[PDB]
Amino acid sequence: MRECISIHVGQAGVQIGNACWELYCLEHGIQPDGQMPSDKTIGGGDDSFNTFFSETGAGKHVPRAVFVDLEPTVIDEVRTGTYRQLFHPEQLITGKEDAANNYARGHYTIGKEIIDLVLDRIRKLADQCTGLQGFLVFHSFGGGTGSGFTSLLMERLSVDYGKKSKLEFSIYPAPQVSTAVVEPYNSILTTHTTLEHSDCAFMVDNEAIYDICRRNLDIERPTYTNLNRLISQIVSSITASLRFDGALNVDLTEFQTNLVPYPRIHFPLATYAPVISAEKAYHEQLSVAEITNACFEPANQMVKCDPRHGKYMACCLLYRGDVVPKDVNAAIATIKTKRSIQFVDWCPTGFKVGINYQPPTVVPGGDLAKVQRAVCMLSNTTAIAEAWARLDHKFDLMYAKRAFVHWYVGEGMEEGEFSEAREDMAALEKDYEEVGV
Amino acid sequence: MEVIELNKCTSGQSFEVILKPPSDPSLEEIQKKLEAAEERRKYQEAELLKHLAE
Amino acid sequence: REIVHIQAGQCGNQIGAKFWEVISDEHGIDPTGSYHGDSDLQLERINVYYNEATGNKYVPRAILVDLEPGTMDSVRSGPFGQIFRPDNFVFGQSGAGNNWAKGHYTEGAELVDSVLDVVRKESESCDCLQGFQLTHSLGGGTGSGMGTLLISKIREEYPDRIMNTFSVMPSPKVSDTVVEPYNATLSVHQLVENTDETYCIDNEALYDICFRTLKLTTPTYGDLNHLVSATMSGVTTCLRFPGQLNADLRKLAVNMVPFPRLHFFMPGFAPLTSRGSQQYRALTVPELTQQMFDSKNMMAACDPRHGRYLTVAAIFRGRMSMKEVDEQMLNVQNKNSSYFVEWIPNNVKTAVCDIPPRGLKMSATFIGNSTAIQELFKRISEQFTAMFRRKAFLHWYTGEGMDEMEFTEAESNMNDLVSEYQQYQDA
Amino acid sequence: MYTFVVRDENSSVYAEVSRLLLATGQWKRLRKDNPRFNLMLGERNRLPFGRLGHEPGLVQLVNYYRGADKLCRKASLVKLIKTSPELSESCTWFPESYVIYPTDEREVFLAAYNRRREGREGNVWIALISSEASELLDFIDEQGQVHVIQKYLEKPLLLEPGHRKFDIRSWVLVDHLYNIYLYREGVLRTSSEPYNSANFQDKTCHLTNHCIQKNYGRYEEGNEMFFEEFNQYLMDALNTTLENSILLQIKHIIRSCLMCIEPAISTKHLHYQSFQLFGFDFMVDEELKVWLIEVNGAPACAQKLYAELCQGIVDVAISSVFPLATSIFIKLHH
Ligand SMILES: Nc1nc2c(ncn2[C@@H]2O[C@H](COP(=O)(O)OP(=O)(O)OP(=O)(O)O)[C@@H](O)[C@H]2O)c(=O)[nH]1
Ligand SMILES: Nc1ncnc2c1ncn2[C@@H]1O[C@H](COP(=O)(O)OP(=O)(O)CP(=O)(O)O)[C@@H](O)[C@H]1O
Ligand SMILES: Nc1nc2c(ncn2[C@@H]2O[C@H](COP(=O)(O)OP(=O)(O)O)[C@@H](O)[C@H]2O)c(=O)[nH]1
Ligand SMILES: COC(=O)Nc1nc2ccc(C(=O)c3cccs3)cc2[nH]1
Ligand SMILES: [Ca+2]
Ligand SMILES: [Mg+2]
Ligand SMILES: [Mg+2]
Repeated sequence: MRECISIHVGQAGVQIGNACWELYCLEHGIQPDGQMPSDKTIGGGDDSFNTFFSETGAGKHVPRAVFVDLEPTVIDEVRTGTYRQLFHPEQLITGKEDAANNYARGHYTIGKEIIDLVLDRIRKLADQCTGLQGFLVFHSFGGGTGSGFTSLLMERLSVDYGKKSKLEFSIYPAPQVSTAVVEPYNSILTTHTTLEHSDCAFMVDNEAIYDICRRNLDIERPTYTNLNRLISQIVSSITASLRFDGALNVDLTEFQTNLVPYPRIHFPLATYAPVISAEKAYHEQLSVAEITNACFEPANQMVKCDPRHGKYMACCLLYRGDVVPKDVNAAIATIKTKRSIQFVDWCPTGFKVGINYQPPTVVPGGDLAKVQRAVCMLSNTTAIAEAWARLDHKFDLMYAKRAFVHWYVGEGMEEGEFSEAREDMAALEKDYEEVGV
Repeated sequence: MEVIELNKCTSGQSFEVILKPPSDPSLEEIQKKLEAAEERRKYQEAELLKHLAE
Repeated sequence: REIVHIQAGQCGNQIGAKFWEVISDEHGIDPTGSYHGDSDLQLERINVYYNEATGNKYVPRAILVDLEPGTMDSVRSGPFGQIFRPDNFVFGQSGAGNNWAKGHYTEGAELVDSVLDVVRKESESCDCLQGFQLTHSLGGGTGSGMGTLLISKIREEYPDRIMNTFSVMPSPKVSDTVVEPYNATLSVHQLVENTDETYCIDNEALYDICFRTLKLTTPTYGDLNHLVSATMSGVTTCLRFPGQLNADLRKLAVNMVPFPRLHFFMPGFAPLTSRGSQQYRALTVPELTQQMFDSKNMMAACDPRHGRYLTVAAIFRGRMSMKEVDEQMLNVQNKNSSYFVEWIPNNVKTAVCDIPPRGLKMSATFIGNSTAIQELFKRISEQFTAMFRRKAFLHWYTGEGMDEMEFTEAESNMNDLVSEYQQYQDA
Repeated sequence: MYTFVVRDENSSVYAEVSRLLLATGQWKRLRKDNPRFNLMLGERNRLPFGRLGHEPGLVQLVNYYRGADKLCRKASLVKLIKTSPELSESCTWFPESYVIYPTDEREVFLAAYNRRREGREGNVWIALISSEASELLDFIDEQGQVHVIQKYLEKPLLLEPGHRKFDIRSWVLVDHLYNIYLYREGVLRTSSEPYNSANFQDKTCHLTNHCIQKNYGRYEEGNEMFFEEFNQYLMDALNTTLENSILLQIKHIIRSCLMCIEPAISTKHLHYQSFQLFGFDFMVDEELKVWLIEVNGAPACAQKLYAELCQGIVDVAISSVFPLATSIFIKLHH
């Protein structure tokens, strides 16, 4: 067994981290106080769930996780939440005042004062690791902490842990649920600095999750709580192969191998189905074909875009529940003949399939109904470049007038870093297009 | 069409089906960037304090 | 996340007292300083503006400043007069005679250190001070002259702290002396340099609202200040109550201020209510939204159709459908998208608090960063020039050591501010 | 009051459309780069589809189908046809064509060129119009461009009097629900010169769009014969109607092309939606068999029909999405 350390940065990262660890506990039969009645090896062991949990002699299973925010409100809700006993104080790191949606403040000003402390608390987790794979890093693009401190953390992790893999779960900014206006700056800045330090990054657009919540969960005005429970389900689907017995995506390294042939283009599109309201008094359970076909509807993607007008480089199907290989292949054959699925010529047209017999666990009192089978598709399509196009355009609109730039310069950042970041993004969009058309 | 590398266990199974074959900065430089920005802040603050002194 | 409050001069102390009496009621604090409310929501962020006293009393983090004791004695004998920390009353005896020079250079200079001592004493008690706020007028001598002197010295001792002002602009309609354009012009340049937010509360607009809309035939300063305290309650709701928004002063300013000098806001409020006059039908969300964007609810007496919105913030209070809020807000913009700049994407932001103010089942506070605010400064500039052409009333200032050059400079950098607004209006 | 932007100033059709919208008083025009639009009359090159449908609370519609260029390019149409089971490759209404690149299916083309060299036939082709394979291939190699080699219809239907050649242009509107509407008014873009069988660089003789022709205006005003006249001619000269002899095939071809690419371009479940006006060009041989020549994604209209067509576009493509406070189209059912 090889361990994985989770790092949650800023408000978005922390609250999503909480939703995920809550879900993890329910899935592995771990109680809020850290006890796991089914774990017969008291005080240790190297089972698959031990990738994410370590054990105390008293029998408590604790998350290999560190929480970091430059302001205490959100992490304090972990300290006093229902899973307060799960973590120990040294996993929760808080600052005094936040980065105020300012990357430069997250990266340079405040980030410099706390980076050594964070790395120290991370080191203490790594010391209890017999064989560390690397890190899963959760954060927003838009926050000053989420963008600024994360990119600095990623740089140092590449230094202190050179051969370890680093994966991102990144919240892409959406105006519907944000009161910020400078997020296009922070996103481009943090993507430029982190790009070489990240092996695989799963982007989640709040716009997509928002509409999925409205359309399929019938929630009129989705809150962060609604958004995070759904996001945690997707994240769980992606990490389940690291926490359970299996042969697909059992290592962080395998995520790059299976999903990322070209290093810079390491942003796989996630699609999830089915999403069913728990208030839906009568639901006809969906078949393998129906949920697999739904993986090619844009309305179910974590980022709204059109894969028909792009090219695939890789594609994984991760099923949970009552699913057998025969019905998957039968579904794929029909979907192939009915849909536009184009691979790049230097890649085989195919699917790597993983099946876990345990159906998705839902949070009691949540919005999601229990289903007999669910699927998460991870596809590396060039169509996700539409998201960079949107972002870079908003960046260009503001930066031409140098709007809000003084806030960044005032924290010690140089104006040229804006243009350097934007040029790197310009290169990225062109990489996607060469591969894509 | 062709199902390969099928692996089974009690928790589930995995396989691969093919439809068709084909056709870093150092600690030194990091700490220098962080300290260059801190200087620019301290320079900007000194220009403000000098201005207020006037 | 403590905020330190400062009120300077007659106007500053009168709207300041009003502000503290309004939010004390919202937080359930009585004039003795004792909490008697029925919601924990009232106390969750009460430390932002209040200090906890042994014997569970809450003491406003407020510093009261004047160059004469007249108005501050009225405060101490006012409704909530006894709630303030007695040591935080800092006052001289000589007065300022509506003279910026007296407030900024002579009389105020003699008292300013004493004020800073109290500021420091209140700051050192703060776990993490997020910033300062100041209430004052620009047309007199103390609030205008000593207030900006104060702001300059606070920025010297706390260069990394947010400073926001609620500033009452002078108008011939509601006028005390003829030298108000002089004092205002001198003050505006100080504000351009040393504040992060300045809420431009125009006495002209406040008058017109009380008259044309609230149908008060002879409005007093008291009527005018009812609108101000109601607006200040709304502007700070975000900070005083839990909800969608938990930004500190800095984060709030970052998303509202695209250029450092253009931080003068047009505030607004809906529904517009005169004091005492109850009315029983609450507004529908389309009514709230349409009024808060209408010029008649603006408190800066500028026509927003004569400029363009750089950023807009709106806070809705009460029990209501935010989905309906979303639709009406995006109704207004998509209808009038020519009065919003197109190079700042999604520059119109909204938030809701469940707790309505006293007397209303729902309300909305408007905060517009419009280029139309240049009309306010052009107005002051014209009135400045009309007298300065003939060097009229200048002897009041030269007698305190000021030179004509300082006026010429003040005049020029306000004209720069005006032209700077014109630059982005045509972008 | 809805909003729209205009990003193609040289569109004859949508200049007319935008003015119709304004004259309703329920549509307001914004300028080019204002993202808060309901309707986008977009540019023809590099239209930013990826930025559509991401404005909260705004239904967005664009007058172009993303991906429809595979139908509206000559190199693409041949390949789209040739590789799609719904059409190809025994497709009876599309001329034998091949994809040729300058120094690909070059070897494939001459394998066909030979066998009715190698016995019986007309072997005239087009890109220039020639009968000699060699004369085309190094025409093609000093253009630079990628060209298409297509069998020349040596037996076209010829209008009398005049012994003239012609091509038929049909206008097809596809709405956001992928309804296929055929404009009841087509036009015959005729040749004013009599057709010359023997010599082929006559080109005034062999090429029929209303640019080259300007014997102009001899028979009909502007070398444009509309459907009422052409129908009357078919009745008088051939004892048949336009509907039976030609239009059934046209309707069949239009529906078949658009049904093929529907799954590739449909916006039924997208976050934005599309409609698009197409111009189908047909060719009729002497046995009243219809052939598809090409498809234009940015067609212009005939002058008399601008008022009717553009009004039709507003009614069923735009007002169907954004309503306001017997039909000129034939719906090709599927
Ligand atoms: N999905 C999701 N998005 C969130 C959540 N919280 C904040 N966001 C998004 O994150 C962006 C704002 O960044 P935050 O994470 O809140 O800020 P931060 O990382 O704490 O950084 P600073 O507050 O500036 O120091 C906005 O676009 C929000 O929509 C959350 O709980 N779930
Ligand atoms: N295979 C063929 N056989 C006979 N004639 C043909 C032909 N292909 C084209 N033509 C003639 O050559 C002319 C030019 O063809 P083409 O359609 O390529 O021009 P074009 O691209 O300008 C049409 P549009 O302007 O509507 O897009 C047509 O008008 C037709 O008369
Ligand atoms: N809105 C409002 N304006 C006032 C009030 N009192 C004075 N003013 C205005 O403030 C200016 C006079 O400044 P004042 O505060 O009296 O001078 P100071 O005491 O020396 O600071 C004039 O423009 C008055 O119209 C008040 O209570 N409310
Ligand atoms: C005392 O100083 C302030 O209150 N400044 C201040 N600046 C502000 C900017 C915005 C808001 C606000 O309520 C928002 C509503 C919707 C988006 S921001 C509130 C603010 N308050
Ligand atoms: Ca164990
Ligand atoms: Mg934060
Ligand atoms: Mg006075």
